[PDB]
Amino acid sequence: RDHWIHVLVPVGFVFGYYLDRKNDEKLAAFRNKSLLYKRELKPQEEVTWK
Amino acid sequence: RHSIFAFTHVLIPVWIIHYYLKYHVTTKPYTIVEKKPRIFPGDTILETGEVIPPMKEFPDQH
Amino acid sequence: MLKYIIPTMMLMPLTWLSKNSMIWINTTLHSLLISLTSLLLLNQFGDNSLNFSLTFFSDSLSTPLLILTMWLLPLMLMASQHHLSKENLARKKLFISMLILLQLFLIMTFTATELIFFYIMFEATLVPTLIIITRWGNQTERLNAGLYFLFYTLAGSLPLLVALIYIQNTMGSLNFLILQYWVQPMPNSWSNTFMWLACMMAFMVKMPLYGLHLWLPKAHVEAPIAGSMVLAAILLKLGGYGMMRITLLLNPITDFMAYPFIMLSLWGMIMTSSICLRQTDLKSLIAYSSVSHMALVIVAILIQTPWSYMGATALMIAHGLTSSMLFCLANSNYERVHSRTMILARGLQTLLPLMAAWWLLASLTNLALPPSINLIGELFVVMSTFSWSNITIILMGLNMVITALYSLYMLITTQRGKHTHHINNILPSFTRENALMSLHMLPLLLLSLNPKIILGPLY
Amino acid sequence: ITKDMLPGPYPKTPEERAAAAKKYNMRVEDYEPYPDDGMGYGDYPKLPDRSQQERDPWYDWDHPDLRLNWGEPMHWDLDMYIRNRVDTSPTPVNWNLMCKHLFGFVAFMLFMFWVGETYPTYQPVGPKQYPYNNLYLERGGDPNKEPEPVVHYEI
Amino acid sequence: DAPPLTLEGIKDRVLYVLKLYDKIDPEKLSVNSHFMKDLGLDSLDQVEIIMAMEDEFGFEIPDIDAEKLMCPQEIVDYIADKKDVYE
Amino acid sequence: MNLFSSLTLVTLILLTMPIAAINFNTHKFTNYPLYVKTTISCAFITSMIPTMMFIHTGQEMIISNWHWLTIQTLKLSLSFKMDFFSMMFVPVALFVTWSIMEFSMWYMHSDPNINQFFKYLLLFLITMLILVTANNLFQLFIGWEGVGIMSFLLIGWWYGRTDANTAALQAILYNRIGDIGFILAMAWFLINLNTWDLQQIFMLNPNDSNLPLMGLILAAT
Amino acid sequence: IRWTCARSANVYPNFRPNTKTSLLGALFGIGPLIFWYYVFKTDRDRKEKLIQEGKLDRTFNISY
Amino acid sequence: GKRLFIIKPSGFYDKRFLKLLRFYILLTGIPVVIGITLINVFIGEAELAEIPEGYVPEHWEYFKHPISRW
Amino acid sequence: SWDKDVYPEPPRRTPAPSPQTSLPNPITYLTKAFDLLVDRPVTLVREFIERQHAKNKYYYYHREFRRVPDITECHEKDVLCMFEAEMQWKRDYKVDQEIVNIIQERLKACQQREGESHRQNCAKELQQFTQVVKAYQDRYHDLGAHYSARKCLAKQKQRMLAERKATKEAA
Amino acid sequence: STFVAYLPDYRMQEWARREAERLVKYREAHGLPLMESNCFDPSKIQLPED
Amino acid sequence: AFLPSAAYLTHQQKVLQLYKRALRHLESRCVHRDKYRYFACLLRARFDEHKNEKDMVKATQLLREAEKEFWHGQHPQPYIFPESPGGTSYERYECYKVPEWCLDDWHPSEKAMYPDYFAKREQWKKLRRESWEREVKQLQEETPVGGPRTEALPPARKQGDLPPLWWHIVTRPRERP
Ligand SMILES: CCCCCCCCCCCCCCCCCC(=O)OC[C@H](COP(=O)([O-])OCC[N+](C)(C)C)OC(=O)CCCCCCCCCCCCCCCCC
Ligand SMILES: CCCCCCCCCCCCCCCCCC(=O)OC[C@H](COP(=O)([O-])OCC[N+](C)(C)C)OC(=O)CCCCCCCCCCCCCCCCC
Ligand SMILES: CCCCCCCCCCCCCCCCCC(=O)OC[C@H](COP(=O)([O-])OCC[N+](C)(C)C)OC(=O)CCCCCCCCCCCCCCCCC
Repeated sequence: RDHWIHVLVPVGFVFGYYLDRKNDEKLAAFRNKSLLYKRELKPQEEVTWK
Repeated sequence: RHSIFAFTHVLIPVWIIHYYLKYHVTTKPYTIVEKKPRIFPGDTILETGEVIPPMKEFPDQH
Repeated sequence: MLKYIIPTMMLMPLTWLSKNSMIWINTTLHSLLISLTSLLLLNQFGDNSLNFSLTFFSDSLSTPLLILTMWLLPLMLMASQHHLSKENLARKKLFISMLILLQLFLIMTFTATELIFFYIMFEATLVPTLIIITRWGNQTERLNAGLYFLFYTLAGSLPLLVALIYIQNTMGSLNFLILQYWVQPMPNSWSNTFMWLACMMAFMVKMPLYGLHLWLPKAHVEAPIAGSMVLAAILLKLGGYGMMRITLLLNPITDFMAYPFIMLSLWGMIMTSSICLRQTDLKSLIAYSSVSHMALVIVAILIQTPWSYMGATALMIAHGLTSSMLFCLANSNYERVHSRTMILARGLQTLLPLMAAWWLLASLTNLALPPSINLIGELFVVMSTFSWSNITIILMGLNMVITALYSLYMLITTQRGKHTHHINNILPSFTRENALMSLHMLPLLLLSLNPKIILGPLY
Repeated sequence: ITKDMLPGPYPKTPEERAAAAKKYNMRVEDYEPYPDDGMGYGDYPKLPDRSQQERDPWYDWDHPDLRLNWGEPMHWDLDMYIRNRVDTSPTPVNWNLMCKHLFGFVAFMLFMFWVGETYPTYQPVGPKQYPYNNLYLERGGDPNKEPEPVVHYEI
Repeated sequence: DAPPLTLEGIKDRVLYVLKLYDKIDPEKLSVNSHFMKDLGLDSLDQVEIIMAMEDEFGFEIPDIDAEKLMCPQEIVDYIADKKDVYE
Repeated sequence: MNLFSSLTLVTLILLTMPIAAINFNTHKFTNYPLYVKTTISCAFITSMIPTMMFIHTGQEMIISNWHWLTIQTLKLSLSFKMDFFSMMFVPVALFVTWSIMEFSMWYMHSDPNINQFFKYLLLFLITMLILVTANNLFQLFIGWEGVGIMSFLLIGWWYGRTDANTAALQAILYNRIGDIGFILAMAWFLINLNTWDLQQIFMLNPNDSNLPLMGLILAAT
Repeated sequence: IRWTCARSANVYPNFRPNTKTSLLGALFGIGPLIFWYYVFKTDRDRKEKLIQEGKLDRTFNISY
Repeated sequence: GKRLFIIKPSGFYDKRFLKLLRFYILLTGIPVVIGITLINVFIGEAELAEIPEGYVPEHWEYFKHPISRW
Repeated sequence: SWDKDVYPEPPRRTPAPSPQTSLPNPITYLTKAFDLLVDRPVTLVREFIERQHAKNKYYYYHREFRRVPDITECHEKDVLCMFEAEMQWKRDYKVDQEIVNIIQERLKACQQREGESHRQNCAKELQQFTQVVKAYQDRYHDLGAHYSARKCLAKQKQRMLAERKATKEAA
Repeated sequence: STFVAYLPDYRMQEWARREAERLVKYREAHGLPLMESNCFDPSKIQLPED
Repeated sequence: AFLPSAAYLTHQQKVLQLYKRALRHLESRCVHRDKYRYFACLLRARFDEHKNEKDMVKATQLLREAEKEFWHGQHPQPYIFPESPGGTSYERYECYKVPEWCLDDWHPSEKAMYPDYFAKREQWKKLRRESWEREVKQLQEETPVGGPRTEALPPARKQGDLPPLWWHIVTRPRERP
């Protein structure tokens, strides 16, 4: 491919979104524990949100 | 081509604005608020049929 | 906020690894991709801010400023790609790298959850603008423009940082998601008076306040126009972000202390409008108009009513766009005539009609023509200042005359009248120039249809 | 442009005064500066403080829209003294007489307006008569409170 | 509106105005006839002619150019230059 | 009942069509003044129809057809108030303007910028018709500044002549003083009546309203 | 360029602070500020003392 | 017919810029408005209904327009 | 459509059109022309779009938030529950703002539809608007641009002490 | 422009209508006041001594 | 006093200018032709009665009294010709006086629309640029030392040689473009 310099920023954005999606995993201290948004975990499910 | 102005510049705006006013503005409440028509003695309401009773005779002077 | 910082830090090698003739095209294309990507920040709720992580958050306030910043970078890149054609390629990449670093520090400034982080990168922004101002200018006074710009701002904030550290020893955390619930009222004492002064004076200098505005005209009549646009449009907004992030902690002592600041701002905005009425340079006139607009923003955030906050944010964004495009107009004129005198080149409507149209649109949007967002913000601030007291409207009313009187006059002597006979190098409209002017103008008109995205954090 | 092309400080002796006069390219005696009262004027020439409408309009000026030539030492307030601004044309009427006439006219008829306010005109009529206690309900008054029944009497 | 005029049209006009003047006899006039030399009038009569031409053509001639043009041919040349004839 | 609003908004949008027609041109337009004159004649007829309807019946309407924003309590929306006043004044202005564009076809035929001239006065007519039928005060302010700016442009039409520029700047100054009075009235109305619409202002009926009346007097001056 | 340089850049280097310049600067620099400060101040105390005692009519004032 | 000349500045560049602006905005505006009226005429705007018992909705199942939901 | 209680409108009373003179009026002819040329194709394209709507008919639901303990039962400097209390308070703030907005809409509609005698027949709407304006002014006014539930609770406390002092000093 | 035109219910502003459209529909059917001068419950507050 | 060629206005010129301005103000005073003719003949007879006065100082004082009564008895709004300065149409058509060098900036696709005009323009420009060195040679030897003493331009002294500094005075466009 002779257009390697034009796929730098989309690769960076993909990496940044992957890093952010890994970042909310460490912030699961109060998942399905808030006094206003709590609900029973449905069958065929494991988490309320990824 | 003689009547292209009276069709394109008039009729298409009428159809567009009537579609918009009939099925997007009248569905929203209190948008087209119209003053009620004045009611005079001796008239008759079409939607009810009740007649406003006749006004008392004039104490005439002329 | 890693989905926009990593694109910037990854575009940094892209402008370092680009070819000798495709730096501008690649940088403009990828910055416009980042500008489209930045629209995802508008996932806003009426109660909770979009808190991305521990050290990054963005409410309804900072998101329009971020969008303005990474929409402003490609406009700066187009506006500064003419006179740097004879400049060496390594220094061209240095200039583009400086602009990229300035954008990165700006986006990290508006989303910093901790106030210490916000301060640290808010004057990490000081290095690239100083470098650009001092190196890529066009006069001798740029050297002096590196002093008055610097030694003002730091002198306002080296107290402030200490005060911030004191809050770290008082509250225990300078995080803004915590301090909305741990805030205590400020008693009336001399110590709290000096804490208020230290927390206020840095962004008072950075607006600038009248009396402390001397760094603004001396740093604008000589800059490369990328520096002029970033200074006028987005760099002055750090004071507004400082107001709307700091004034939570400084209640209720702000109410019975900000009287001389409001007096200074009102009478100095009257003075600077009058100074605009008797100017000879385009750049100085636009800079003094910016001083008047930021004094109005100072009053708007100092009276602290919700209508005033809406008007302050709207006026900030609209004035940034208008001042950037006015500086683009002045740069086109200085490119064509190689001077900054207003009376030198007159009657350009006879020769340049589309630049005359852009001049007319700039002048109309400058004096707050409805229904533009400039009029929306200015009107909201007008009503809020009338709610603060009645007599203020008199102190507004004269200004609203004067802010029209120069705003057309600056147009008229530059566009209307008999053209100068001994000037003959007036080229027609380059497509790059008019594309930049339309890219400045069209969002300013478009935001009038949907103003609710730029109406502050409490719409 | 160099260090002796831009204007300098106040010239004191005749020799530096002549050097400043030939810097602006004018007459040596006609070049006279502002008094050094500390306002920071400098060696700039003092024009006789007239407007620019007074210039010759039929003369072939270098700048026709400004009636200004090339190399002339211009006014300290050229921006103030354009045609589109304050004008010092010789009026056919005296200025003090104009101010006196305008002030006397305005004050006289303002006083007459206030005098007519004190003593107004009217018609030889009585008050208008309205039914139902001068339209108490139609004025917006509450119906739960019964008004005082006032009637209008024929004559 | 305002049709262009040729040089012979303004020449007919200027000789008409000269012939309608009592001081000019209608026989001795020419394009190059000097007012003080060929006809021997005064300066006041020259300014009278200048005013007549100003009122006839409906525009103002400056006083220096009023006193500089000294023959009917000079008047024709100045009028033809100011109206820019033969377009 | 339904012919009313449709035909009136057709009058407005038919007036605003030729501006978009001249803004998207790729060629020199063949008889653009004839286009504007024919459009305004049809608009005059289309606006004369509800005049006959109202003088037969006596109907008054409010058309709040497009929402704009809701800030705190206040709500602003694109509302047209058509009563005896505005909807009676509109056909008279349309007739006068139609005659004036025909006379301008006669008069300004020797100017190469005739299309820009017609576009400018059509824009002035658009913002004036916005002014007359405005319901809330903000739309009336929009029309006010629109007619002011169009007056400034059409006075400084001949931009070479400096007397026109001075007259235009003088008119701008006096109109801005009037706008100072109008904005003071606006601010008092908002701060004491919590509204900008005419219906709420008329219903609340303030007593000590000397200050807004003085501001409106200054605006009219 | 000579006039534009003499208008701005040649004011301070030929300025000497004497009685006239300092008096004019003090008259036109701190005078109107003090005047507006006092006017707005006494307006604020009058409005506040009217509103704490309930005399100010704030029946419909809910937007601020 | 005495067809004279009027000297005017070159309007080719301004006309070319305006043509380029209009073409480049229409090149995406026409497909965007065509797609918008196609989803508004065929896919269909949603309808208001109350929440059923025992069935939670998705985070995107609270809005009206299909484009907003997407 | 819309609910008729939240936007109440009186029934329409239109008098009978009976001609007095013999001259016909063009309004009936133009109404017939409008019904023929304009209303019929508009109804045709409307039945087209609603028939295309009927094939794919999915629903969207109104989001509802359960009641949370308010700011009064929050331990001081414990953000984990005053965050929820502030969240609920901001949602109720928006709801109350829209309530005053809908009352203003009712008042404007009454004043327009009652004609020239609106000063008497819109007394009920004026009383409701005055009551809701006084309620909003007591509940939310003078909070400042940095409003929070703590400031609203402190203002409510100060108003309660003022009312209790007025009761005690006039008992 | 297409993104911000069809942005999904900015700050739940339209939602702020709908629940309000419910709420008055409640309290106009049971004789309750529209809004009350007390933002919170006046019986669940310990008034300080005077 | 201020002239392109002279530095002092002779008393005869001042008398003539007074006569012109006073008679124009008289015409602006009385509108009708018969009254204007009668009073113009009266003013001409007055200037003729004071024409035979060869004393310089007496004509000096008579001019001073005459100017004083002329300013004392002038109309506030004298009639000004529509093309004269101060008129209703002064510099109105100046918005279409585009200079010729804008034709330099034309696109080559439009320069072929008028081929003969552009060929004539380039040959005129060639004529001007070869005559430039000849005319600066003409001024460089005819001008006195220390620059010219008067602004009157010299003519062309040779057949075939163009007039010196001829371009920008002859290049101004028509007053009705
Ligand atoms: C642009 C140039 C001018 C900039 C002006 C900036 C604002 C002016 C005031 C800044 C003061 C310095 C920061 C103080 C922060 C205090 C925070 C706090 O909580 O204080 C409470 C503390 C209170 O003391 P404490 O908290 O230790 O005591 C415990 C509490 N009590 C009192 C109950 C026992 O205040 C202080 O300690 C003193 C504060 C005033 C400091 C005065 C000295 C500095 C004067 C200003 C110099 C400004 C720069 C001049 C040169 C510029 C460059 C040429
Ligand atoms: C010749 C071709 C004509 C067009 C042919 C194709 C279209 C045919 C007709 C169908 C049209 C589309 C369906 C109906 C319309 C859309 C329905 C809808 O809900 O739309 C959403 C809304 C309706 O309002 P809303 O109530 O939904 O808005 C609330 C919006 N929030 C909550 C986000 C604040 O918008 C429109 O309908 C758009 C109206 C466009 C026309 C008005 C233009 C105004 C121009 C001036 C702008 C500046 C004014 C400043 C001052 C304002 C007043 C203070
Ligand atoms: C944002 C902060 C930073 C600033 C710089 C930003 C840089 C990046 C810019 C990205 C692109 C632009 C984004 C913002 C776009 C804003 C516009 C937008 O999309 O609005 C959405 C709004 C959305 O409307 P809405 O909000 O009413 O719709 C409600 C939403 N739905 C449909 C889902 C119910 O669009 C409109 O309002 C369009 C209305 C119709 C089009 C206009 C018709 C009239 C045209 C004029 C006719 C003539 C009038 C008279 C003229 C007289 C002379 C003057």
